[PDB]
Amino acid sequence: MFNLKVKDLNGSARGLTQAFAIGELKNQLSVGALQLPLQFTRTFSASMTSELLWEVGKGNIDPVMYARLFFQYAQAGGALSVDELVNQFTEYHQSTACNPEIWRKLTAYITGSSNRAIKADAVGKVPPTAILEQLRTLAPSEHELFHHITTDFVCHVLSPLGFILPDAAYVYRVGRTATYPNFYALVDCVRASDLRRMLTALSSVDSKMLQATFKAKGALAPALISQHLANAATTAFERSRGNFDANAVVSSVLTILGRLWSPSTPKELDPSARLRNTNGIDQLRSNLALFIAYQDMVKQRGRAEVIFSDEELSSTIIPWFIEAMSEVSPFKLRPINETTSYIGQTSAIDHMGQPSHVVVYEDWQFAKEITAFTPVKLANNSNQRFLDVEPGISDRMSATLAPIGNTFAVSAFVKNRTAVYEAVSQRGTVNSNGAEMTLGFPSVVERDYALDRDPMVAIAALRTGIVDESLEARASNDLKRSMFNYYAAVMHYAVAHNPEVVVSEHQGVAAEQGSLYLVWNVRTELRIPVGYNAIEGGSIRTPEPLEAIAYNKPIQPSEVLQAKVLDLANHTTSIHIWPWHEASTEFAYEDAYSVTIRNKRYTAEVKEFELLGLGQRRERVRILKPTVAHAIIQMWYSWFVEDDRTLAAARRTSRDDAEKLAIDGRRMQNAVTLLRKIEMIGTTGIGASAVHLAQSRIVDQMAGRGLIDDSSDLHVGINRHRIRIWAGLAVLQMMGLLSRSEAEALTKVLGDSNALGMVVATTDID
Amino acid sequence: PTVAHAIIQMWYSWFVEDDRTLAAARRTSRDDAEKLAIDGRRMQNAVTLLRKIEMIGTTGIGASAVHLAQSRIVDQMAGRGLIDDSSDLHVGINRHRIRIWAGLAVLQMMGLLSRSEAEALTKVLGDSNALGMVVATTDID
Amino acid sequence: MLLPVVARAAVPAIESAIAATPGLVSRIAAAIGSKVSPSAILAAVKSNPVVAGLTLAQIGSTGYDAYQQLLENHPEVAEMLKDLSFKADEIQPDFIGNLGQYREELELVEDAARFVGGMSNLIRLRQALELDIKYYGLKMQLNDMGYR
Amino acid sequence: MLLPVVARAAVPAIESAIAATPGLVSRIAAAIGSKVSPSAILAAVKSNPVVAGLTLAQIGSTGYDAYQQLLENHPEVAEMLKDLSFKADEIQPDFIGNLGQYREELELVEDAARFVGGMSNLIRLRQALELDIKYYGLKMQLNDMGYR
Amino acid sequence: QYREELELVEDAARFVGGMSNLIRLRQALELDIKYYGLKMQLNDMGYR
Amino acid sequence: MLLPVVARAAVPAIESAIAATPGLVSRIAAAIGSKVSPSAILAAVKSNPVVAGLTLAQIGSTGYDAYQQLLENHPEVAEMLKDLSFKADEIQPDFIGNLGQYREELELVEDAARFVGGMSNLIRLRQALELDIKYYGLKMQLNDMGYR
Amino acid sequence: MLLPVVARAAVPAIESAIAATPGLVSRIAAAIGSKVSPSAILAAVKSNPVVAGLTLAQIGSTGYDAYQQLLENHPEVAEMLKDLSFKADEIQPDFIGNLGQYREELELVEDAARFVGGMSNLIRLRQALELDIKYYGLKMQLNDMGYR
Amino acid sequence: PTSMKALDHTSIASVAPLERGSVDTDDRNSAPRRGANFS
Repeated sequence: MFNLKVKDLNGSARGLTQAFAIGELKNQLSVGALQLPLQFTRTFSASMTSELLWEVGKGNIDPVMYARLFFQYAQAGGALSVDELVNQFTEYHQSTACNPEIWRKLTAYITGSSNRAIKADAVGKVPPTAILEQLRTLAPSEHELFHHITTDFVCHVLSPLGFILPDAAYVYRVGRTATYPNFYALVDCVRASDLRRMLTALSSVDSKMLQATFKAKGALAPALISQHLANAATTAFERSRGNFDANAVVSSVLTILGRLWSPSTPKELDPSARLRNTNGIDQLRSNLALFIAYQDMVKQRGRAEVIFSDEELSSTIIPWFIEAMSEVSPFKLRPINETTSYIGQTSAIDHMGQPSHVVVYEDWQFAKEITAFTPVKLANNSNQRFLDVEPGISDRMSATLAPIGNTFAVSAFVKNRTAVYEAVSQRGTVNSNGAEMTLGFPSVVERDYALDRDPMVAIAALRTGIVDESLEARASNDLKRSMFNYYAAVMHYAVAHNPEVVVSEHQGVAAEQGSLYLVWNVRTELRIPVGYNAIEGGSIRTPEPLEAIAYNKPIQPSEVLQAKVLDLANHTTSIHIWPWHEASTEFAYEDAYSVTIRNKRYTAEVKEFELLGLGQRRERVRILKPTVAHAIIQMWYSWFVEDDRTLAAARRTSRDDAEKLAIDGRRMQNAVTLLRKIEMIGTTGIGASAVHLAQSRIVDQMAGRGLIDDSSDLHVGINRHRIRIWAGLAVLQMMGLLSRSEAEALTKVLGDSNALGMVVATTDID
Repeated sequence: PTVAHAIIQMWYSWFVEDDRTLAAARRTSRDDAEKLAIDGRRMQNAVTLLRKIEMIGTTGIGASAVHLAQSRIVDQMAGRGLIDDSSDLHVGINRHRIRIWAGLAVLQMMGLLSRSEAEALTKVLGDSNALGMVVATTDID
Repeated sequence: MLLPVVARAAVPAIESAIAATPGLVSRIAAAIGSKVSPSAILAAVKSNPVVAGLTLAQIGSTGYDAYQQLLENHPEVAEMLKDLSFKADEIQPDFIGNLGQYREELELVEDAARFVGGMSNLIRLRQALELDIKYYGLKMQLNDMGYR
Repeated sequence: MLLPVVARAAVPAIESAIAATPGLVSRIAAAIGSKVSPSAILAAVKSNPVVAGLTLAQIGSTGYDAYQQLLENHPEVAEMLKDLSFKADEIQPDFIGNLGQYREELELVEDAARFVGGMSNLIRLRQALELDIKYYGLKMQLNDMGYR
Repeated sequence: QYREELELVEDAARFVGGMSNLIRLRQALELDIKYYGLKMQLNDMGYR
Repeated sequence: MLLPVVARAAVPAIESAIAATPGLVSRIAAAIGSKVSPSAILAAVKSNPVVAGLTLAQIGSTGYDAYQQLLENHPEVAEMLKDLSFKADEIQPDFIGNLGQYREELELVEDAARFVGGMSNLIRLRQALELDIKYYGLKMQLNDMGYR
Repeated sequence: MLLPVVARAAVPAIESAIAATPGLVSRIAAAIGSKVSPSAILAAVKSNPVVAGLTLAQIGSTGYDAYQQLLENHPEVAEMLKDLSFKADEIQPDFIGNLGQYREELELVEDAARFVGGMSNLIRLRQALELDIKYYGLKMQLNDMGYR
Repeated sequence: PTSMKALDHTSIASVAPLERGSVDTDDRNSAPRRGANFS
């Protein structure tokens, strides 16, 4: 839940406004003053995937992914950039490959034989982690991630011969990918083209010949190995040498685009008639993801320069820049319509036409799986520890959570919201303000739980636009990188549904020599503007991507957004080296169901280990967090209390008979759909076993005092409908899904509406 | 079965005689390219050894020593009042440690070796550090 | 360099402090490590934000205002500013042992907390009980009138 | 009742304290709420362990020994006894604010801790650096002789 | 004359992390001992 | 919580040292960082074992007994306690160079060791030769009688 | 490290003896090679059991039971301590020296005998080391000329 | 009794995590979180 006043966009949300992206902190942004027509038909979207555990120890090299490890190690690792990293990799690669000894000394170790041939039978086995231990001393580095890449190289040429133990295994987690390129994500993905051409040379060494000459002859010296490695590692050193600075490949090729978009480009520097006609610029001219990248470029550098020869050289840059991105990468070009598919919109209309509130939401497919691991140290004061997945705890919850899944789907939240604004609104126009725009982004709040951050700094990042410094850099680096996704994800949306876009050039405050911002042509067919613009001509031209949303008609999301859980189960043996205590929630719970029977109070305590079938309380196990599940429920809570608040706010000032009865018509109808939902959770596997026990602690507490039995014609039912409801919270409480505070207010809402009173009123006949 | 005690007594004689010479032959060389041929030879034995013993452990006499070794500790522990065992006795080390000790028992519970000879045969796996650098077990069911 | 918005307000604040007393001029010259001449440091302030911050730490009297506003102007200097400016807080000899006695006590509160709810609730509930008795009577009476 | 193993030591311990001074007899009679006569409280001690504990809290001089031994053979009373005997530890007026200044500081240690390892490691590593230089020379020399 | 010296810092820098970190880490060590005791004690009370 | 088995011995041991001289009370208050009052530190000892250990390091005269018994029932603190209590052993200026001369010599022993067997054997064999001659005669004579 | 169980056995034993007479400092420095001060020798005992066992046997009034306690509690020190302490029994004029005293010695010879070879071989080897150094050089020179 | 001593002193092959953290969490116990009141 994030609310903004679309009339004053500057103040309410500056993160999503365009005025911020191109460097206007001050309120002013130019009108539709000067313009050039354009159509964006393509975009660069990250492939749809989220982090997965990948294991580095085994002999294979999968160049695409090791590349991905560099992204994470350097970028999110706190280091400067993957660019500086890769450079320090090829100084490292030059060190070993071009050096004749370092390939002898560690083939003396693995083969055992310094000066003489080794037979075919007498071939020992040396575990992979071994040779790594020594290579550390030979070719020392400050980045362990290099030693792993060389280690499993020699493992690859020696694997057929069998000089090494297969059994050992080891594991890391690759990171999540931003869906749209930040400026630097271009620079990175260009260097990562070098790197991928590096590794594809190492990876592809068969050494079949060395396998043939070993078999027939029966023996070979280290002089055959230690050359045949040194031939491989210097084939890779070729392929690294002589590639262009990514930093100056892109910096230019985003400028010479930026000059053929902007209408005002001085003729003194005009991209020439040849490069405008270059093969491929045509396509890159119409591409969006670059544009919002360009806007970033100038936001930071403030300027641009073309170092490369304006003609002869810059026409071999582009065909090299295209081949970098176009090739399979995290970023793959797609028709623009598709990348926004999951966003959806709905609005609350006045009688005339214009919006009162208008909601924008990300659809979701609720994640119905959950896993629970127990961490196991290798030795005292060693951080290697590797977890054991425990089934039978997890089978419970995932068969418990699967019933929850069906009933919370996001579309049913907004389908509910607009049903509120129908009832609460008066009959009269809204001139008073632009229609406020509420936007659910469960992805925002989601990222706060896995990163463990106060939801208030995340929101307040979008509002004011600046990130708080008080937090440590690991968060801000994933915060800003996030806050840029939403910005981008907005404009892909706005553009997708208003194909007419027009590129101006901002120069009012003369902040930068080159600047760009779109302005949309949307045809409103409305009388009065929301936001502020002159609404002249039967179409409005609005620089802000948000306003240009508001004038859309309802849109139904065509594609469910997909969360997917991190997978521990597959590799059990491999030792986890990534910290897993960030993604782990402790699992413990206590609660008491209190009821009053014939003027006394009977309280049944209950513990979580009982609920699960465990007989004893085991401390170690830790539930791996259900973020996306806690994301949605968090949304659905805040929109529920928000609704139920706004009504009881109108319900006081209604001053009508016909309308007032329509509010209480709504609340009651709301709260007993609330409850029939929670009662539906009570029948679940944890819900069951919570009930069966709670009644049983209450019985044996009444043993001492003989008192008369109930009718249970409806009493069994009345008591039953109550005990289930308390199961409904207990299951939500014990998993992370609902915090204890909001669980209380959610009782209080269901409490005063006397929902339960009305639920039973359908089970009697009069 | 003296023919069996003969062989395994021999093997332990020669095997220890190796590592006495290598560490003797290493410190003589006083040259780097060679020292890594030797330091590759010591290690390359001490895994081939550590696998023989463990593969011995898998034998049913082997297994029955394992199962019983843990089982008595689990049940000894549950009384002490903490179950953290199940996770910990299967680990990178203590699954090897008990695996070996079951492999050296079966040799000792037979005539095949003398309890002082196994005690030294352990000390070879101590220094060669072959143990810590494997971190991977094979089960022969 | 230095952004102009910071400059219109920031430059005169320092200059005022300089004109107030010379004794500060020598101090800032030592801390920032700049030429002792008042014209020199004023040339440095404009050049780097990090430098501008350390100066405003040296003079807190008149200068505190701009400093906070500088936080807004540059995220980076403040981020690398918190580290460069630091002083070890003198610890009292008694303190750590004196804290050892409250181990027994705080664990008592947190037993009471969990029961009631968030700490905020318990602070309320504590007052409700400590509250005068008449109020319980008052509330009962409003319910007697059919108000609730 | 009271287990003999305890009672054997407990009874004469109390009786000794009584014979030492009468002033305690009146105190324990007040706390336990028993008849002031020394024969009465001694009859109560045998009857209930909870009572036996409160007495041994009133006299800590000679009595501390048995009390612990009572605590061993009775883990049951341990919880209950801990509650009945309690005193609010007087808090220093300066304390809570005085702690507020270390917020900046402790967060600095925990940044250094995580990097190194467990807090135990960092305490070691700190010493290693603070350690005299010669030692680095010493260790280098043993490696020169081929010792490891 | 500082050629010898700065190259020493940058060896220490790369190891630790960004220069900002090393400036912190330097303070952590220079810091008084009691603080190490203080932090240990809060962990003794079960505060993380 | 400090285990009673220890605490039984520990508490009076400390209290005895306090009663012996006041000069220690101020010392332990400084090291542990606790309120100087003898009642305060005694309240801290009971609370934490780690604290209890540091106290017993400050007083080694009468206290060494309990300390070891504390160490037994608490292997946990053993690591942590060993770190918090440490003193750099003063090294002699001559030492490391003085050791350099024995490089030649020790390598000579280890040549003799490997030949004979474990170091234990060589220490024996050395004595056998150093041993008086008559004994060789004695042993020969018992074999002359038939004894082996 | 020295086992804590045996630690409380040895430390009062060696200390009481040191305070009983200063003359015992002659034993510690002779064999063990501990530093001259009474405080440092104590640290050596705590450090190593072998060192400790040689502290217990040397001071014999109160020590024997304590020494035998160390043995069992840390059984690896058995072979070491029994060997590193050996005292030649001189000679008995009478024919029947027997195993009365000389038992330990005639055992000692046989080990040495076993290793080298037949009893004769050792006595031979005994002499070869007793021979003046020159004779070695002689044998080498007569080898140099090509005689063997 | 058999001696496993020698085999006991070992080191584990070290490695460095990509993203440091989660270090002091090795041993801790958080005591349970209560549910809300009910009515």
